[PDB]
Amino acid sequence: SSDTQQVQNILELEAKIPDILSSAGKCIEAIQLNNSLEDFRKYSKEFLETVEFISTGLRRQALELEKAEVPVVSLQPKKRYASTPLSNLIFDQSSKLM
Amino acid sequence: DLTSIQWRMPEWVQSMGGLRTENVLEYFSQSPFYSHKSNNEMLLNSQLKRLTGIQFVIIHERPPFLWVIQKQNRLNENEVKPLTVYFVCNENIYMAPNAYTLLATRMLNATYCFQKALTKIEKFPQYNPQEGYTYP
Amino acid sequence: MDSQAYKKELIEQIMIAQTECSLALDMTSLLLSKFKENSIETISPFLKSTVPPSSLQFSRSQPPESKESDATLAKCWKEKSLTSSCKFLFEAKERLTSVVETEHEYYTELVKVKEASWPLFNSQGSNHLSVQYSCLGGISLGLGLIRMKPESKSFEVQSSLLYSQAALKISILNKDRDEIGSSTWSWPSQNCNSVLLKDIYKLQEILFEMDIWNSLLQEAQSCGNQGVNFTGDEILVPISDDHVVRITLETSSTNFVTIKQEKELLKCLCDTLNAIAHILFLKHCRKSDRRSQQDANAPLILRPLIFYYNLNQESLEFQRWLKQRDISFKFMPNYPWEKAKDFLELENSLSINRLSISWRIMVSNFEPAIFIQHTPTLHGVWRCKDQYSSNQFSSLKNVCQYIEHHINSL
Amino acid sequence: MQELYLLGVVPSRRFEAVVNSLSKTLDGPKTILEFWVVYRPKPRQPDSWLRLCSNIESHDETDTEWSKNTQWSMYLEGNSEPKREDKCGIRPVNRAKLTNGSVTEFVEKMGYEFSHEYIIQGLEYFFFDTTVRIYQTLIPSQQRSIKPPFHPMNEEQPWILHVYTHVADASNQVAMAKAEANLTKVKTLLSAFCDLKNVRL
Amino acid sequence: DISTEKTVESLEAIRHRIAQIVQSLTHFLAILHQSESLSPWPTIHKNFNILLSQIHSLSNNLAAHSHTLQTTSIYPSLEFPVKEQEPLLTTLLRTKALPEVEEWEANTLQEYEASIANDAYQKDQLWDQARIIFMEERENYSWFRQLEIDRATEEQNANQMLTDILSFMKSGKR
Amino acid sequence: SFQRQLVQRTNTLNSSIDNATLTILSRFQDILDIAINEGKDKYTVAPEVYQIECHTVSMVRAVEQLLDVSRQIKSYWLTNSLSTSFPTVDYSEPDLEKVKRTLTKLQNHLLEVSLIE
Repeated sequence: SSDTQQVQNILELEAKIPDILSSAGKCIEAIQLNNSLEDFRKYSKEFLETVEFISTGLRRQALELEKAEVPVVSLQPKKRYASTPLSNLIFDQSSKLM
Repeated sequence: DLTSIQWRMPEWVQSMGGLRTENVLEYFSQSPFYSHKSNNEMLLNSQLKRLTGIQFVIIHERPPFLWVIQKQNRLNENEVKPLTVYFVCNENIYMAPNAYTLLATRMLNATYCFQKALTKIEKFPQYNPQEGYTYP
Repeated sequence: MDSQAYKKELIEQIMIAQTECSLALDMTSLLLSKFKENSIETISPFLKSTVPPSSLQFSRSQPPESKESDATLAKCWKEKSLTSSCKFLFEAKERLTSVVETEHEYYTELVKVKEASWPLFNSQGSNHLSVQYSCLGGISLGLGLIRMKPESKSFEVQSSLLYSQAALKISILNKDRDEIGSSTWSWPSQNCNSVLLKDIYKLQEILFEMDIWNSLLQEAQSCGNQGVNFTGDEILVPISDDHVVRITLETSSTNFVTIKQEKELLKCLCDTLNAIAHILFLKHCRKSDRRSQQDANAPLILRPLIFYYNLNQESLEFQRWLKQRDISFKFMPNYPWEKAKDFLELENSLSINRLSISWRIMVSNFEPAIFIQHTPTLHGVWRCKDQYSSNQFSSLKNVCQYIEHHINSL
Repeated sequence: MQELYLLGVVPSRRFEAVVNSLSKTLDGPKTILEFWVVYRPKPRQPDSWLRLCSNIESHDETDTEWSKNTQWSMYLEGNSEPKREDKCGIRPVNRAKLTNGSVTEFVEKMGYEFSHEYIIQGLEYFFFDTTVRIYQTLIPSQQRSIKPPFHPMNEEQPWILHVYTHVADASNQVAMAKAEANLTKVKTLLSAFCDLKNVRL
Repeated sequence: DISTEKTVESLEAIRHRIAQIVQSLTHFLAILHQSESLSPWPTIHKNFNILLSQIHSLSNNLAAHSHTLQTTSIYPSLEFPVKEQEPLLTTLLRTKALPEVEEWEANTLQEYEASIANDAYQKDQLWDQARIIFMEERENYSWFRQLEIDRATEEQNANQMLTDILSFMKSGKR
Repeated sequence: SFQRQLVQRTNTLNSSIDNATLTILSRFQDILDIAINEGKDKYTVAPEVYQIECHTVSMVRAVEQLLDVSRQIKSYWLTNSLSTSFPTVDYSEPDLEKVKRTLTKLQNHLLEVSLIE
């Protein structure tokens, strides 16, 4: 729901992204090395699953970005000359010296 | 191998007073392209029609530097199966290249480079998602 | 392997490939020219000028012979390329898995900065994240980019800031210009679980102290009539008894002994000076937020401080005069800060305005009281009401002799 | 005095989002609450109409007499320049502040009759010496009463966005050009998270 | 006679694929020469795939007229300047492979006997069933904004709503 | 406009995801189509060798493309505006009367007070 929460979910997707390349090679290894067409069934199903899980997962995010109405451009920061937590920060140490 | 060999005998040529359409096949007789099994051995281009089996004939003539020779199988006095083509160019005899094996070879040479080119470079760039593709 | 020397190898092979393909194109374009005119247009310029068109002929013929090893080569080559394909895919997975690992750590650290509500931005072309560490306040507000440290395999924030440590040091000086006492500004320690956040605080602390220094440095130029000198490294406020107050930016018990008592006093002086200096700069910062909603001269901060000092001094000189000639006097100052509800009020309280000093000096017990109302001004002040009239005086010099007139005949 | 402006709209649900984004980009906010009362003379000209304004953001709501007490300002809001696109709308406003014994009793003596009233409510942001105001016009409980609650114009009212910059002299060349030169910098800043086009006033 | 036209037409199809590949090769070189610092990896890779599609067409084209070509011999015509330049003739007609290609065959043949037909067809019949397995299984998953229309209708009604409130603030129309 | 911007960012993101997910599936299939060898000529297998390698390389680059997209999305989730600023450890809260006393104590240093008259 929060912005930091949605990043934590991407990190989840990301963990499973390199695995697309392993499960692909695994399929080739099944027929090329092990000659077993049923290991190829298993691993192709696995490869296609991880590929679909990541694809939809990311399209879910690109949409949830539009849902949260997150702006496109990195905006020019505002210049706060003084803030409520800085003032009492100065106030604390200045009393500590007196 | 005879496909990529260049046979020449300047001694015979010199001792025969140059090459002409009349002696060019007798010159080709000394070459490792010529088979002594052929109908030419026992035997003119009129007498070859009457015979059957392997026979060597001049298909094209352009003296004093070019003669195209054809090895062929005579089926009848009409039908004749061509076997392998040869040519005498500046008293040197070559075996006319096969259209396939010469094109397929050049494409095989060209494809070798590509693999060699790719394999080497595919290793060099390093990928970092934040940094993109960088060359170390 | 040099990146530039890797390019030559590539050009080489692609050029070997070209000359091979082109050579095949040359042969066939010559062969075709016999049967089509437009076909000769793919033969090399050199071949075009040196070799006539329709110079290559072809005849129906040959087997060609079938090769033994060639069919074993085809089997080998395919089998070898398909296993290499597995190795490569398994290699690329293994590296990219650890690549996502180091990326996971970097983003878990970045969430910590977002969790704390620190402004994070990306430069349009940089493709890297940056924190606005100068967030809370100060004159200049700079940003610092976050990166992976290549050596320690940890994280840090890089900045334009020229220093590691930066803090205002206000000190006092001898007649011999020796440090009689000093005060370097510190900061309240903020508990940080994140190494990435530790940096951000250190950086703000550095920038804020730089800001207060340059505002102080700017003020020094504006006030030379107080004999204030500056090297852009130090600020020297000449004070009484040939003493000096040296303001600078510092970068990279017994309780009853008279010398120890004096030293403690001078520590309190420098500490409060630093403390007020910071409060006054804070006020000036708040003033700029008001101005930004609609800067001239320099911030006030250094001069009101000078002013409040000279007040103690001049009123003390008066106390000496009145002591020298036994004169009973009552000194009643009403300091703006004395009645302040909170720190936001005390912030406004530290100002030369709303400052009056009431004096009731007694020439004799049998003579009327001379009421003196002292109100000095920053730029360029003594009202004396006696039995006869109210008189305003230019200087303390004049006040003192006006009292002298009232007493003398005794 | 001349007022150079740009108009946009923010929906009722996106107000908290646009204000939180407006807060994080430009210096501010500042609470703005005004009680407006319009008077028309005895076809019709909208420029000939007089528009009064009373800043009540720091005023007590239960206060009975405030028409002679709270500060009032006379505004003569004209019509913007015709045929304007790709650039900002420009309209001259003639300003005059007043302090007198009675404000409500004088205005009817001139020959001006009561037409309508609207209450401006929202936040005002500042950046580059040019102002941007995100407001909402509401209808009161009683006529000329600061007594809450305030009824909106519609069931789910949006938030009108007004970006205003001022140039006191029409004769000025660089001053008149700089307000338009800075509104490009404003338009580009809010365009990334908000919508602002040219609307006729 | 009838068959010479078939070879001619097939060679014109071959000549064309060789021309297109020569063009992509010149273009690849052109791109490499501009940066004078090994070009961006994606563009190097981009241009390799261009070659891939070009060689794939040529191998398929050569094998399409496999017999047609295998059954033809090239030699000079009576018009060739055989006197002055037979070494370029010999080069145009060079049948020999690149030394590096020869060594490749030699080494891949060495490794074959160093490690030391019926099962060759058996493995192939598996790769075919694998392709049929994948293409089947790919259709059991779905790949690749009416909420955008809901957010759009919000803008238009609020714009017409704004057009009505500016009239009330100036004239007073409810 | 802002809505068109939101749409365009989603569109470009989707497309780059789509082309990457396609390439992964397409190039993997391409390998399987070429994987067949029996009956093929050495001259016809040699370019297949390049193809098969060229394709696996493309597959990796397509996965790396997905990582470039996820990195954008993360940076877009850290570019959205937070509601408030960060708190501080103001703990060791200031004592106003400590400050007032020290201030007057110094301001009246060596001076005789009024007896609060």
